[PDB]
Amino acid sequence: VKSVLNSITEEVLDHMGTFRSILDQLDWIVNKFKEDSSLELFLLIHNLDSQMLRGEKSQQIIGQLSSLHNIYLIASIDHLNAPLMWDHAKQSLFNWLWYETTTYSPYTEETSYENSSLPLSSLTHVLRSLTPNARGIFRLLIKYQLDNQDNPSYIGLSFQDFYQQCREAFLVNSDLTLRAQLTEFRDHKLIRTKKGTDGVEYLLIPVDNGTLTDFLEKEEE
Amino acid sequence: KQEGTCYQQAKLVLNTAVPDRLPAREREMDVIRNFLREHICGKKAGSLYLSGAPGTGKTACLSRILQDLKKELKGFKTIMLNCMSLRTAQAVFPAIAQEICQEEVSRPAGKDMMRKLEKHMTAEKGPMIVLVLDEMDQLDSKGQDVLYTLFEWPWLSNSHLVLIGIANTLDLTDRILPRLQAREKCKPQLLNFPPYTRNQIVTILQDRLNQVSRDQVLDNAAVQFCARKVSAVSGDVRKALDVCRRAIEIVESDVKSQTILKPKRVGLIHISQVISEIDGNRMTLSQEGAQDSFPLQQKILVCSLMLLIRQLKIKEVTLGKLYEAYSKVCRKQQVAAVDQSECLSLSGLLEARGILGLKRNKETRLTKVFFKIEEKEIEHALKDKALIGNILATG
Amino acid sequence: LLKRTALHGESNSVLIIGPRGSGKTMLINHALKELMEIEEVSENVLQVHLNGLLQINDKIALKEITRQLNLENVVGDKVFGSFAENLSGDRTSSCPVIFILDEFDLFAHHKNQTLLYNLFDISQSAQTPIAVIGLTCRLDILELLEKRVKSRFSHRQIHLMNSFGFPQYVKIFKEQLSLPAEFPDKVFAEKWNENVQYLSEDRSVQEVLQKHFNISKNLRSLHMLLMLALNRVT
Amino acid sequence: RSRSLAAQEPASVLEEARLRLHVSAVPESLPCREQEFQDIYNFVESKLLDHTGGCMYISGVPGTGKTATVHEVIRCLQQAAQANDVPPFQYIEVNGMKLTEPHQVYVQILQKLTGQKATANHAAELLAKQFCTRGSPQETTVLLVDELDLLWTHKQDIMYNLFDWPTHKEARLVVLAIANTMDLPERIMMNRVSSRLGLTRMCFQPYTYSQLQQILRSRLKHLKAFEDDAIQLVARKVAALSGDARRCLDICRRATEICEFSQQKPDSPGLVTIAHSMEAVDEMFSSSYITAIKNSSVLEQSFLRAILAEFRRSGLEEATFQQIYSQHVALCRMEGLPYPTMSETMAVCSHLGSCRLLLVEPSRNDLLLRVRLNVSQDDVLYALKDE
Repeated sequence: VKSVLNSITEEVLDHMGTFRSILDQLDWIVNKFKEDSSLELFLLIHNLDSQMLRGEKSQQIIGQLSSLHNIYLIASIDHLNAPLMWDHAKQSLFNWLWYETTTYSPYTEETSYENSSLPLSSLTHVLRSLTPNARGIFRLLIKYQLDNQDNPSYIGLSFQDFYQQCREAFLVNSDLTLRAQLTEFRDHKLIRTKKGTDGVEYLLIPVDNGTLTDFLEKEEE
Repeated sequence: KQEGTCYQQAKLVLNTAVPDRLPAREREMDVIRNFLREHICGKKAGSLYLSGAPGTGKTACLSRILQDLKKELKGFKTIMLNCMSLRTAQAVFPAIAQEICQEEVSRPAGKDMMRKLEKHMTAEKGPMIVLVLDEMDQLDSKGQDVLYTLFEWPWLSNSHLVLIGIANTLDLTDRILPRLQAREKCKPQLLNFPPYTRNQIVTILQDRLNQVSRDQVLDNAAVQFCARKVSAVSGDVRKALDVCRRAIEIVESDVKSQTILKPKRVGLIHISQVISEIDGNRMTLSQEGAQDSFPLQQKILVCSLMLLIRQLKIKEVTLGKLYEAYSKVCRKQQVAAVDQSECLSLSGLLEARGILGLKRNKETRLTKVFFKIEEKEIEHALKDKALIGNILATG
Repeated sequence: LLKRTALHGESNSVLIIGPRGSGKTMLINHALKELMEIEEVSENVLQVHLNGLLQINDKIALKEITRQLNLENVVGDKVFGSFAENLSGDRTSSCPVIFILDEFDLFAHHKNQTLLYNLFDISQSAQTPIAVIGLTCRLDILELLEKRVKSRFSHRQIHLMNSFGFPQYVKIFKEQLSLPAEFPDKVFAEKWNENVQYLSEDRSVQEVLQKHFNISKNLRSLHMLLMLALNRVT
Repeated sequence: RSRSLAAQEPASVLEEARLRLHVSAVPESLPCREQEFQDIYNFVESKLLDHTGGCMYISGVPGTGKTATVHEVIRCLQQAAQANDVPPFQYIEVNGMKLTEPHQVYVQILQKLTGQKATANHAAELLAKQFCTRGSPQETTVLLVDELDLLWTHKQDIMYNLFDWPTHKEARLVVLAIANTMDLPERIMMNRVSSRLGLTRMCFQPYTYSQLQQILRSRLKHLKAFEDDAIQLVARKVAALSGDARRCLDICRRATEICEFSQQKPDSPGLVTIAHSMEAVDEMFSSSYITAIKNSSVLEQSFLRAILAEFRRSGLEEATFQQIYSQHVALCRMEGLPYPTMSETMAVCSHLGSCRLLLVEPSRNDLLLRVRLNVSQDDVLYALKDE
């Protein structure tokens, strides 16, 4: 709501932005269009029902501008819950006039917020610039994850057995050096630690179940 | 001979002072310089995100290419960026707004961004301005709105700006730039840098010492070991130049011992002792009353930690139950009594030398603490036979 | 410990633990008033009256400290600059002032306690050593600080806790009602102390004293038992 | 003579021992450390003759000589500068706790060098363009910072940019990063701070048993007032605790005060006795819990007795306030007192709540008060049966 109200200040009314709260700007723009009877403004707002204005504080701001006949509001509705964003206390100002529209054409613009999956180039370009000893650790936890995935009570491997497996596969040598190798993994949103009740920091990978299954096929070369 | 002359000149070349070396970095540098030649000649402009390796010292690589373009072509101007003194996400655009066209400058008037900065860039009569970007990940916000205007300028009308971002690898295009994998207008370019293994760390040292020194001070067997573990952590150039320079001053200090009062080859044993206090535990030096490890009043408390793990199947304890185990073993052994009024200071005392750790809690006593690693370190190398030998056999 | 600073230049910092302003304020203020009889030091040593109950942060404490010294400003307070040079050959003529704190509980849980670390460095600086004597009700205070402040303390505290009973407790009840020789007539002063002795040994008066002594043996719990009876006397 | 008491000259022996034992009246520094002072001597000397800049980060608890040994490093270099040996330097000092905001460090640096004072942004921008000035000579300055954890911010733009300054061309900054433990760069600080720094972290170990008896001997070289059996006894307890250099001389000062309490007699003893060494341990490490039950009344000791009786047949250390009131009347009626009223239940709790000996939330849930003993449950039984 700040990118629309503050955009008609230094462009339509020619005034720099200096308001305080939200209610301070609402009652300041009404006096500019009430005393003057020659300031028309057409609002060709597209898709009014987006996804970040479902609160009741968003329609009460635009509802005040609808009381004046000098302000024109043109909005589009693309949802079956049209009267869910306004009640009887707001229809007196807007005075909606319904007009059915039949176009039959797909959408190729706003399709971006929907969840696709994750880009495979991120998991591929992260191992090329990674130390050789760290790649063997990432390829070792993925093997024990799919073999124990059938168990519904999978809480993750502990830290004692993880430290023993390192020297069994010629990896890390000490403990403080092993914790330093997990710094670039927790910052890249690959693994995270949880406050376990048994005093053991669990190790899990918050990704999709189908993503780890397609990682062993690209490392065959 | 030239003994004192070689040591006073070796510390200058081994110190981390703008390592602007050309060898050992061929295919990682020619692609960067050739990418800018097509934009200055072909009248093109786009974006270029450089995702460097976390901590490898590549800031001197970009400075070499920028100074070579000044001597080749004369007419363009390059503005630098140093946002290290900007703790907030704002106050970044006005910081670089005072450099319009070198000799032609202006003055700010308060609240005037996104209007005059992008206006002079679209002017075709001006030269090709090159803007440098650094630590772009630290300029994020709650909705990274400040990063939505600097990545769309070389893609709208009049594209006359090349984006060069020098930053290490922390996160790719997931939440910083949501335009990728969603919009088909922007087409950025990504170049990574793998960590330098022994094929580059050993090579970068041959042209570093043999060109400025007269005779080497170490053998060739010590080079293969120092360049082996430095590439296992990250592969930083400063870490490789510091692990070798520090191993020389410890040997040079031993030269002035019953010699000057009235070159040599540094062995491999003199290098392992320097990294001994980095990853190795300092629990061996404890003879002749040398206080280089553990005093006394702390070993009688940490010895009871394993006595509670094998009985409760848990590795976490607290300050409350720690005094209960100490109040029982003191009355049956007649030792020094330590009240719990000063036992909390011992919790903020046993953290160095790579041992147990803890966190911060508001209330006392009830403090969730844990242990680092306990397996086999109390025998062989450590005594624990005549001191706390009767404690482990008691319970 | 007080004579090591006023007569010489050795500052000491101790911790007095007790009840509140009715019991802990019976020894520190009495030692400071003892310095008044000797006028060759009372005129060269001032006193700053601080209270931790009023201060809640750290930025405010950097401005209200100048309201007690008044050596470089006026009713007005100088620039907002946080104090940096707080004036610290071990022999100066700038009149050394001793600071007095109170209630180590409010500012004890602020931000690493950046105010107490300054007072611990002035006595260990190089100019004039300045001591610090405070009051607190909580028992253990030493462990309530970080390791950078724990290793830089005197580790000297006295537990001012009363340990009376019943025979020696009656003397406290009669000492508070023993007014000094200030009455215009000495005849009425003799019957005042004698009437208390007749009521000190009674089957009903001793029962009230032992009932309040078991609940709270602090001297503050007895203050209400001596002023309420005076209101009835008209 | 302006002041009426301009330092009275100690005419005795016990009054003179405090001058050589004071933390401020030190003729030099703490000895028994030549293998470490010589190592840092050749390091700082190699930087002034090279006209470059480096970093330095030590480790150790705040009490091993980090405030006394660093002063002799400057006192020895200033003597050679006057004899045309080493280039001149500038003395810069700054503490991490003297500044409230962690971003005000740019004000003390600009004011120390020149005289202009700005802020954290107006000054922080001039110092960045001054270090990279091409064609301007500088001096081999020294940067001494203390307590690095207070300067840690969320963006990590305080410790990272500070280490990149002496890594330029015309940069002669010698950073003396002083902290506590050595695992700070690999715990609180992240990757960028630990990368541009180096593995040149030489920790300082505490003094040994043979070193504490020598430092105290240098201060008492001509002080015939302490026996040889009492000096080694005080230096023995501190050597087993943590080896702190500040926890040894403070106990000796207490020995100089406990002996004066016996000097009120007409006899004037010379050396100390064996009783002064035993009393210097209990008074130094006093307990704030064994004296609470001894000096208690009758209702206070009976209220704490019923707490352990309810935590025996349940096995849980958490209970309510309504359950503790039921068994409190049983112990009060057996000894010979009437039932306690309800209004006084918060009065006896405010006494223990003021001293915070019983962790409990404030007066919000009077019937749901969480009982949390500050001490254990076995130590209160031995201190109660002593009466």
